[PDB]
Amino acid sequence: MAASRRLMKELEEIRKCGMKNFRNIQVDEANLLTWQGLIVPDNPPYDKGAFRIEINFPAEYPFKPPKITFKTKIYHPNIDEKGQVCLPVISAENWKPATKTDQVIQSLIALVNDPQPEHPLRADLAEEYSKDRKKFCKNAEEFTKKYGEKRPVD
Repeated sequence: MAASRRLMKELEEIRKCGMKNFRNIQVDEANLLTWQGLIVPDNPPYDKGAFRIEINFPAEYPFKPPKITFKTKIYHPNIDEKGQVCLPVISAENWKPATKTDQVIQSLIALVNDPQPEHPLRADLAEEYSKDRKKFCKNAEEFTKKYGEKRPVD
């Protein structure tokens, strides 16, 4: 476990930096390579809840990009219905071993706040967004309230 060492300092650093848009950061003792927590967005209806995500960051971190999968249902085009993600931060063509969870997490928050209908995972969800953010917002309000994690009060 070389990766894990870096991931530990980087995690403590993350929380310290200001666990705001990213909270409930936890790491297992044995499987410390894998991360779990939630991300509190601002733009989409976070009042009702948040989005729980899990970042599988193997020992092979400097060999290959990690994967992320949302546990909670999503209505954001940058993620798939099975919670899967495809962002440049962990894209094969942009596999940078210099990247870390700071880049990953801030990506989700960045795309969950401000989604790119340019060419995301589900262009469709981006289409209904780009035609009418109001159904995106209201469907989100409910999606969050169905399966979104309970965001903290602070």
